[PDB]
Amino acid sequence: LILTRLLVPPLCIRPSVVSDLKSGTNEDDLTMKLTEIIFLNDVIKKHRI
Amino acid sequence: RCPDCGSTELVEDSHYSQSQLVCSDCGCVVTEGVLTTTFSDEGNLREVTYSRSTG
Amino acid sequence: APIPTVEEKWRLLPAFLKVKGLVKQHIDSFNYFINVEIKKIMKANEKVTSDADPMWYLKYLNIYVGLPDVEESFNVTRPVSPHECRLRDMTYSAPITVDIEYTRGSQRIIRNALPIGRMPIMLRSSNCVLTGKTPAEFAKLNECPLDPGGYFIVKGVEKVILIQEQLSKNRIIVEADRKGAVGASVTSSTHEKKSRTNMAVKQGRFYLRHNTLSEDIPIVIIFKAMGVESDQEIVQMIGTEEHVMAAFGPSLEECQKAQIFTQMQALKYIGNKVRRQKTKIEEARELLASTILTHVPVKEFNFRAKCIYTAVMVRRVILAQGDNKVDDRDYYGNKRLELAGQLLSLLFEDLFKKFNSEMKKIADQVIPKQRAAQFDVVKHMRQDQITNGMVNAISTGNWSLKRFKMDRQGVTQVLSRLSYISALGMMTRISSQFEKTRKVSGPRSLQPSQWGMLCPSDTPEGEACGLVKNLALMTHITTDMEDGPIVKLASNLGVEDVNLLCGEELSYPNVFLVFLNGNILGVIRDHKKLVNTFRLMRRAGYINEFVSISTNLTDRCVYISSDGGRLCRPYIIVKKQKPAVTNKHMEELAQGYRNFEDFLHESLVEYLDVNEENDCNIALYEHTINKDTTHLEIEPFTLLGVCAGLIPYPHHNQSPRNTYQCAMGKQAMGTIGYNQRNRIDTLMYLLAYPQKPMVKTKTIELIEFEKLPAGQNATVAVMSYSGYDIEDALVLNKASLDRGFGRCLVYKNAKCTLKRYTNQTFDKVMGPMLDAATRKPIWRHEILDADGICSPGEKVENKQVLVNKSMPTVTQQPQYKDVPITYKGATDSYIEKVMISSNAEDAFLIKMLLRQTRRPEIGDKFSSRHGQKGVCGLIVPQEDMPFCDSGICPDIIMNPHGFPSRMTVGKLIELLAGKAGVLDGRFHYGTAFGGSKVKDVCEDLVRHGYNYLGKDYVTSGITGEPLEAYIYFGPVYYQKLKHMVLDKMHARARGPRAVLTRQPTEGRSRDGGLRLGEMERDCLIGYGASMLLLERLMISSDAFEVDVCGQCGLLGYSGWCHYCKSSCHVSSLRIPYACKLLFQELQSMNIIPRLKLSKYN
Amino acid sequence: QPMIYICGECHTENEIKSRDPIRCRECGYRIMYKKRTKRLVVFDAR
Amino acid sequence: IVQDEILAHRLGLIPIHADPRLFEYRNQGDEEGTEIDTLQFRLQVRCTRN
Amino acid sequence: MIIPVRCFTCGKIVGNKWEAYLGLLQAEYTEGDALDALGLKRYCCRRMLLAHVDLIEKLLNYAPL
RNA sequence: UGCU
Ligand SMILES: *[C@@]1(O)[C@@H](COP(=O)(O)OP(=O)(O)OP(=O)(O)O)O[C@@H](n2cnc3c(=O)[nH]c(N)nc32)[C@@H]1O
Ligand SMILES: [Mg+2]
Ligand SMILES: [Zn+2]
Ligand SMILES: [Zn+2]
Ligand SMILES: [Zn+2]
Ligand SMILES: [Zn+2]
Repeated sequence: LILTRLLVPPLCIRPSVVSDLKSGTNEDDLTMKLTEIIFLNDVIKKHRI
Repeated sequence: RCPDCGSTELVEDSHYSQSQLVCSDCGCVVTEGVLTTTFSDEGNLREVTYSRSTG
Repeated sequence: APIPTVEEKWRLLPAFLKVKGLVKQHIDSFNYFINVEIKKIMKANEKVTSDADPMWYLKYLNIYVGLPDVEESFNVTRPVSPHECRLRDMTYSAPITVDIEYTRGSQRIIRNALPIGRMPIMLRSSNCVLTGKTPAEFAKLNECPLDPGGYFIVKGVEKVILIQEQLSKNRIIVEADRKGAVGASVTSSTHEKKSRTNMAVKQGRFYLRHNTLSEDIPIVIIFKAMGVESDQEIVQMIGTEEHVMAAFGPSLEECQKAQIFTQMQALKYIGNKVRRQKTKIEEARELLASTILTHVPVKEFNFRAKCIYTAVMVRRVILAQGDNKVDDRDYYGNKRLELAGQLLSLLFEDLFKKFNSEMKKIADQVIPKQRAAQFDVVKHMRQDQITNGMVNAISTGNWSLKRFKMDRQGVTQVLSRLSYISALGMMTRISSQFEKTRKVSGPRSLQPSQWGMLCPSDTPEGEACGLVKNLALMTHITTDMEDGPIVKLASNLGVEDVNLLCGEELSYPNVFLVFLNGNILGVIRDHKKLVNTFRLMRRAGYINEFVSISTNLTDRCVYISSDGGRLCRPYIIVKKQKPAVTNKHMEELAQGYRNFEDFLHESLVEYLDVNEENDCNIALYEHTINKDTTHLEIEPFTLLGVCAGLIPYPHHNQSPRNTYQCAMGKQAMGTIGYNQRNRIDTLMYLLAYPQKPMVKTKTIELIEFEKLPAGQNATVAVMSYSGYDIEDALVLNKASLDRGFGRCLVYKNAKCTLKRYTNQTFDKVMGPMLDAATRKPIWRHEILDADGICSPGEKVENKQVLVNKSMPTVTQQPQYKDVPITYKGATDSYIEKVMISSNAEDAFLIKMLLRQTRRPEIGDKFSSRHGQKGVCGLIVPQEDMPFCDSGICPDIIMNPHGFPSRMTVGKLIELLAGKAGVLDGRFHYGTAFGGSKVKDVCEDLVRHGYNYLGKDYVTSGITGEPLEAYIYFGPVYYQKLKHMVLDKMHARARGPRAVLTRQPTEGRSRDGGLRLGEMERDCLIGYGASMLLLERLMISSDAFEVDVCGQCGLLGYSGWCHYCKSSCHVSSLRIPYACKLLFQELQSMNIIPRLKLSKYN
Repeated sequence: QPMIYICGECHTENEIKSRDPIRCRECGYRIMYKKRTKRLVVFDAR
Repeated sequence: IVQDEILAHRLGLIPIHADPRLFEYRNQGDEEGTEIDTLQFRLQVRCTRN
Repeated sequence: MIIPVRCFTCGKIVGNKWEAYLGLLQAEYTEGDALDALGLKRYCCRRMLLAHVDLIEKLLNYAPL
């Protein structure tokens, strides 16, 4: 019940559209949430060190 | 090339809202169907720039 | 001895429309906002300074908006027309300039003209280029003279700011609570803060609730805290009635239970009950003085007015606790309409405050630590902040004002260019504050307060029924006044000061309270004299004619309203059973000696508000005038709106019929304006041979719809023929359709952009790829010209390119990939014009105008100006169409079975009037509550030799024998709608799918398939077609084969299970792709579905 | 190849090449339309 | 300014005084037309200032 | 936009009488007697000529020219 | 935003 590992799903659940008209792409919210989680883990590790 | 006749006359001809890369000699369907997004799917994909995604 | 009636009384409406009416409201509001309100906002925020480095300041002197200009040229301004802005997809705005003075290094430096932003200029405004122009100049500028205007043009799209309808502020509302507790509420809103405070009787005692208090406290404690500590004085202020004391006794007992008897103790208790944002006593006093009841002012911590206000509120609550005299929210007398001017003023104030804060922050960051070089604001004065803010707020339509905590959506909408009537009706729409929150049916219902203000019948049919409304033909919206002379006259008329006497006088039956914009103005006796004198003074002119005065006897309150947004309507003053306006005055107005302003000044016509007409008596006609009459109705047909004004004889039809007729006229097909050829929109519908109606209304003549009609008059015969008109359908004539009847033109726009990226590279148009075998362009590039752009005059087929665009992939040699603009269309289209423009960003905008000439066929929808919408069922030839003695064959044959259930006698009256008019060479009038009578048209018919009932002897065309019953022939004004079967036809093959879920797309434009919703699944289940349901929902929609491991129950790939690192127990299985996605999402959510497979046997 | 266009207000035949600022002589209007084609087009009277 | 399709429809609605008995029906196709079953009417109008 | 050549119901040639009707309007003839003198007995052609709006000149005022 |  207490989680220590998060299961990032495949790319089929996280569709990415390459918008060549600008310098950016359309990404779902799950990718951003996982990126924020990884950033927070790195920040916690840095603070611990 | 065509898997049946080996010809390189592969043309992308949409037949009634159906994208299809088909040989122009024998009509052998090489590939068919394309995966697009849908509008609600398009709306829920958020715009993130390379300035943040690249690093 | 009948009362004389002025026949020319209707001439007062055109004179009123000459200066006010439909579109003048937004024009005047925008003019006021850009002339006075912007200057007031600039004066309020004239001085801005930073805390660090004192003696530094930035002082604003005067702000200008200037004339509309375009920043296309290289640092050069140039006048630009609205049509040019629409063509170039830019904004029609003017450069905002200001003169300022600042101190760079303690030396005062002034600037006489400095741009700070760009304000989108409304069309036909004071500073617009269209105003004060003749039709010749409109033609020179490529603009329609009949265009209503009043809308903004941003990035080429036309947006209209709808009128918002909200509740009146600073007003006590007594209503039942959630559980059913009759309480009161008051939302005090000042220029800075807006606080809603309530009072409940949940436990027989009055508890006051505010957002800044931890728990609701008794009202007696607040009384003791606000200065008045004597329980006797509190009771006298509440009321002297036996039931009032009996109801207030519990509150006194609860207060006496505690040890709160002084102002200090009450303030200490309040401070203890105050939430975090003697110090507690000071905070409690500050909240009581400023936060609670902000609209009630205190001179210097003198809570006498606030005490009287809360006492009157408690008295009203006590009175309502008995007889169920609960006030209703749907009463429009307590509604306020915020035009675009107020919204733009608030937005500009917020943006200016944000700009001032940003400038102060930049100064605080730059001045102290930059260098000895003295810093000045000019180097950081952002000139794009206000421009971008205005553009976003007008385009996106979402307004987020943090200073006021206002988050509104749908403020601006795309102006519907379906027809001139559509645009004119959409310009005068009103949106509500509810915005489809609950199906209350209260505000959605038609209230009697909408008399003469809003159109009762005009309402969109659908989910927005009752929330979207249109203004009446004759109405006005008031603005804000100074309120100075009003207070002066009230004080001079003997209104006693509320602070001079105690609250016991409020309980007397003859003492009437007087309120001013929610604030207690005082008390008065014999309010009849006060009201009469105030009305006489307003008629004389010393008081603004828009200041409303109303009297409610149930509460004994006289309200004096002077705030803006109130709805008013002109009425003729009636004195002693005779109106002030006479035939001599009407003749003078017709000859031009006087005008509507002269009528207003001579105490002949006056503006009445909803609250004022609630007490005043009005007469519909002269014969209805009795002894107890104060005003006379100008015209009854003005009750209907613009869209409803097109209905001929609407008082002979049903209300849903009129609603459907307005809804379909909002989509009717016809000409837009005299510049419709030069106009290039994403979708336009035009009619080949439009004809003005034979039965035209006075509203039609006023709105000049006859100059831009949206339909044709056809000889319609009401009968049943061939059984192809069973349910609302109609039969068209093949010969009539061949001779040009109903011919329509569909104009579509295809836009392409060739922009330059960051790198020194640009998108380029490649020439036509000529085939070396035949030395001619290929079938796809056949319509392209030498420059790769399709030339006008040719026909475009399906899957053909219009612009052979190629763009680089780098952003060493550039690598261009082709992205041509292919034409997706079932039918062919002809290119009319190809416009090429260049923006300031070196971007080439190419717009090709595609045209499609379509003929009425089976499936096309048609309307008959009476809500009798129908679909073309069959097209029989002329020889099959019946013929009369004269040889006239009907173009349209409608079903007579639709008349009994719908009671559309107005359609028959319109047909008879049109027949009489086409016979006698006249135009009959179908004015509401009037118009040409049936006797006149019957006399015309009998004089011209036709039957006096429309029915004529007709011979069958098929069998050649006469019919046993006469057919009802006559000209009816039929209008074609934009709903075309060619556009609504859809057929989906396998086609593409969605990336996330492998299922067909949604919309038809993106090649989407139909959806077998939950109801369809339920129907299939009820039928029991298990195999059919399976084939529909699994095989033909999201069929897929996955690999599942029989050991762990997880999903594998390519016959391999990575979990067990084995492939012996892995087997294939059919499963919907949606189900597989659900399983994957559950596995991600840690809810692991373990599938235990087994043999099908 | 001489590419010809028409001004929005002058209605004069102006010749410009590729990658040029869209402008018309003796004026400053920036709306340039393309002349109608010279190819034969067949229409039906139906 | 009049649309090409509207102009063609108006021209088609214009009657011709030619005797139909002296002509025949055009066969399926044959857009070029033959002398027996076709009639050509030229219309060239160039408007200019007086 | 422009007066149709043929009448929707019957099909009598009516486009050639538009200028004659305009001339009658410029004269003292009313709508009724002008339509009677033009030879329109049946009411369909009377409606066609009377309910028609002249917008061709309004569009030509905006034409490139 | 429109349509039944
Ligand atoms: C309309 O004025 C507003 C109102 O739309 P909402 O229903 O508030 O949009 P929503 O709440 O977000 O609905 P949903 O959750 O289903 O997506 O919005 C514009 N508008 C909304 N929906 C449409 C639409 O489907 N088609 C068009 N043309 N406009 C729409 C309207 O301006
Ligand atoms: Mg229906
Ligand atoms: Zn092949
Ligand atoms: Zn396994
Ligand atoms: Zn020019
Ligand atoms: Zn006719």
